[PDB]
Amino acid sequence: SLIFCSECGNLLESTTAQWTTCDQCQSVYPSEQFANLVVETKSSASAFPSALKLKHS
Amino acid sequence: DKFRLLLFMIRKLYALVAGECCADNPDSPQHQEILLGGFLYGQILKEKI
Amino acid sequence: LEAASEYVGLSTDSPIALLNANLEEVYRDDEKLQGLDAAMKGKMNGLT
Amino acid sequence: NEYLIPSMMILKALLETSDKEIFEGIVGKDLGNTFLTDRVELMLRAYKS
Amino acid sequence: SDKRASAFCKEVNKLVLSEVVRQVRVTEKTYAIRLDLYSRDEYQDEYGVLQEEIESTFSNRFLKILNRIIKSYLAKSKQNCKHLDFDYVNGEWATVELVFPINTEKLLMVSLVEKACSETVIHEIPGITRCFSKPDTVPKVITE
Ligand SMILES: [Zn+2]
Repeated sequence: SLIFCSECGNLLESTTAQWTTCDQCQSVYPSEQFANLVVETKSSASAFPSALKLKHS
Repeated sequence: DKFRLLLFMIRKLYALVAGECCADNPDSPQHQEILLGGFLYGQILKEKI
Repeated sequence: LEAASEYVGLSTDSPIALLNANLEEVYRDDEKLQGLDAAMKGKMNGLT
Repeated sequence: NEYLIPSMMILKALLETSDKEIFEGIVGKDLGNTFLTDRVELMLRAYKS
Repeated sequence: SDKRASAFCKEVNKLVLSEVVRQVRVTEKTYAIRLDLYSRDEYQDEYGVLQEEIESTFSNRFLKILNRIIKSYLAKSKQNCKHLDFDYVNGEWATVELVFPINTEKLLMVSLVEKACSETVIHEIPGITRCFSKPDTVPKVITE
């Protein structure tokens, strides 16, 4: 769910700043194509020591 | 091939980070082998060479 | 097996796979181990 | 003597590899696995620094 | 009473914000988090501290601590609290909306919120913890 260039591999900088261009390949790309980058992050299991978790096991 | 294995290695490492793998036990004959005499003999010999 | 099923919560006629998943889930932790073995130890001690 | 060199350094030094090749080798599966993706990104970025 | 004894135990008892939080997701973009809490009566079985107290403590102290840990990791990586939304009526979710400069490096916010909630206390008599009752028909409290 990331933004790599295709000429260079340069992990490009965020487009919410401006138009996207790799710092080395200087390749131009339409910034709006990959707008709305969603990363839904979830806490891993066995992450909160409960006083009821054993009642859940 | 070194590169592929390094990939596999860091991949397993991250899996271990997130509890996606149990901790290997180096303190167990599972994760363990033996040194012989002739082998260390050859190694120190090569070292002196 | 009696004390095992009891401590986990399943019944003695529970399906083998269910108790399997439960037990694997149990002694990845240690407190679950402590309680489980404590039960098993009391049981065997009664018998003994 | 102990010596500490960043993994990403030796990775790109090992093979004439593109960072996309790294990313698709490390976590190329289940596209967008949360933890692996965000950690790997941070790694590539901190070396790029 | 045993009810009164358990009450008093819970009173002198200390507990940490993490002892009530269910699994937590943080949403990326905007930087928004939402926490899950356990059901209020299941919350008042093992406890009996109040919801508005959760609001007060969570808001002030947890925001402070989270800002501390964020700033400190920012200082190490170098080498604001925008919006708060608690379930004011039902007390069963805690959203906090943060905004950040886009220039910063990514954040392991998951571990960060977990470290935060595991750190902040709701109420603790200073330097005491783990009050319990252990039995000659002698009602006694044993506190570390
Ligand atoms: Zn590029």
